[PDB]
Amino acid sequence: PRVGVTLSGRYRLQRLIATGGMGQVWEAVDNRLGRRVAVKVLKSEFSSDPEFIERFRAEARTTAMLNHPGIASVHDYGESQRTAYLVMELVNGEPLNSVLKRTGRLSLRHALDMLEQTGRALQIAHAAGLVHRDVKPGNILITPTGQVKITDFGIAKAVDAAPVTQTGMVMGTAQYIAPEQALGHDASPASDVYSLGVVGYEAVSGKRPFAGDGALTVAMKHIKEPPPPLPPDLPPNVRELIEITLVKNPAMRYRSGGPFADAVAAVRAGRRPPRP
Amino acid sequence: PRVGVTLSGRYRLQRLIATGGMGQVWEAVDNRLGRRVAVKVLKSEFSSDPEFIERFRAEARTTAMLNHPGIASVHDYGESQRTAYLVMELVNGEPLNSVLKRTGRLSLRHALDMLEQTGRALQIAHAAGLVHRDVKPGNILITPTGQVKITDFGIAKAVDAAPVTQTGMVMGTAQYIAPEQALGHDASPASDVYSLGVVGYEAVSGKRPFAGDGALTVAMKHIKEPPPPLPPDLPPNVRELIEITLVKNPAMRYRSGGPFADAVAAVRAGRRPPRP
Repeated sequence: PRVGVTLSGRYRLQRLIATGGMGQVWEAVDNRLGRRVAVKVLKSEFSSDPEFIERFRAEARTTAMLNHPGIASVHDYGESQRTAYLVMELVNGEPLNSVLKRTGRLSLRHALDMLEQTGRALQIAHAAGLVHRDVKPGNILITPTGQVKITDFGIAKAVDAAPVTQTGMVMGTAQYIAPEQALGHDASPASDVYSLGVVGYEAVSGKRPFAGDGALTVAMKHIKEPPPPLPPDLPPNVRELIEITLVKNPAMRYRSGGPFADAVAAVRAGRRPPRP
Repeated sequence: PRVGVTLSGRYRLQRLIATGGMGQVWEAVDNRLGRRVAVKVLKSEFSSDPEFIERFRAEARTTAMLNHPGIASVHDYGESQRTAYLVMELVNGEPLNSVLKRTGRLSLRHALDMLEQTGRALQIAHAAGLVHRDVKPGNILITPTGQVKITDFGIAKAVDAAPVTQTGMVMGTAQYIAPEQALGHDASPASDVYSLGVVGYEAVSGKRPFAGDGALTVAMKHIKEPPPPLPPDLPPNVRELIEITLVKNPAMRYRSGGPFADAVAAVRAGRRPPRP
C-alpha cells in the first residue's frame, strides 16, 4: 500500500496526503481519464468486515449522486488485489482546523460566509436523506478562492459504535459531537446543524466551546453544559444565531442545513436570527 | 439646512454624514415612525431644475420598489419649506473606498464575495429596467457582517452631462467610467458590469487600473488603453474573469449583473470564467 500501486489497474498512488482511524487518503491519478484524484484506502480491519462495508458504501453511494460546489465529489468505490477504497475529489484547499492553527479565529465576515456555504452544502445532502454525522473543521476544506468543500459524508459513523457515554471512546474526536449522538441516538440533520454551530463557535470566538482530557469528558459537557457566553464584542445577532444552533434538544434547533444557512444570511444582512 | 431642521415636518436632521457634487447626506429621524434614516438634501442648483428633478425621481422611484439585502433602501422623496430631498436607508457600513484606504487591496476571498454580492444586487436592478450608471467603491457599502449595500442607483447620472471626451469634466469621478459612457452613449447593464470590473481590478490588485491628472486623462485610457496585466500570483481564472469584464465593447462583456455574479461563482468554485 504505497507509491506506484495501481488499484484495480486504474488508480495509481502518488503521495500520502491524509490519515485517520479508518484508513489513509492518497493523491492518485485515474489512468482511464488521466485525472488527479483522492483515494481513501481503508484499513484491513474495515475492508474485512462485510456489514461495515455495506453501510460505508450506502453513504458514499448517495454522496456520489450529489452535484454541488460545496460537496467534495465522490467518484467511485472499488476493491483491489483484499483492499477496499473510495475514490474522491482531490480538493485544493486547506482543512478548517489547519486554518485556525494560525489565525485562532476567523474574521467575522469569513466565518459567516463559511457557515452559510457549509449549511447550503449540508442541505443538498439533507434533501437526499443523507446526514453527514461527523461535521468538524477537518471536514471543511477551504480553497484559495474561499469555496468551502465538505468531505466524508456519513462514512466515519458507519462503524456502529455504542454510546460514548457508556464506552468512553470515539473514533476521531468528540469535540463537535451533538448531544443526542453522544447519547447513542442516530444523527439527524439537526445533529449536523449543532456540530456546525460548534465549528461556528470556534471560528468566531477563537476557541472551541468545550474541551477536556478525553472523549468522555468533552461529550458529557455537550450533553450537560451550557456553552460559555461568546465574547460581548460580537454582534448580538451573531451570538444569538450560534446560541440557537447549540441548544441541547435537537427539536429546538434549525432542523437542517437550509434553515441554518438562511439564518446565517438573515444575520449577515443585519436581521436577528429567524425562528427555528 | 442644519441640525434640528425637520423636513416637511417629518424628518429631523441630526448629523452631516456624506457630501458631494449633487448635495449632502444627513442622518435623520423619521418622526412618524421613530426610525433613523439617511436623507440626501439636494443643492439648490438641482432642486430648482424641474426636468432634472423629474429624471432624478424616475430613478429613485424605481429603486424604492426593489427589495433586496444588497440594495440600500430608498424610502421617499419630498420637498420642504424650496429644498428637495430623498429619504434612504441609513446603512451601518463603510464605503469600499474607505476600506481600501487602509488595506490597499482586499483578500482574494473577500474580493470575490463582494463582487458576487454587488453583481446580484445590480441584477435585481437590471431586471427592473434600472441601470446604476455610477458604480464605484463609494457606492459599495460594507457592513460589519460583510453584507454589501449598494447606494445611489441612477441619480448621479440624471444630470444630463455631455460627453467627457468633449467637455473634459465629470460630476464625481471618471476613474470607473465605462468607455461607452465616456463616449456619451447611455449606460446599459453592461456598463455597470464594466465599472464593477474596475472596482474588482482595484480590490484584488491593490490599485485602480487607470489613473491620471483629471477626468479627461483617465476617461481616455478607459476608451483606448488596454488595462495593465494583473499580478501573476492571482489565479488565472480570477485574472481572466476581470479581463473579460474590462473589454471595450460592451457587447462582448457579461451583459448584466446576474451573468457576472454567476461568473464570479464559477471562479470561486475553481472553474474558468463562463462564456459571456
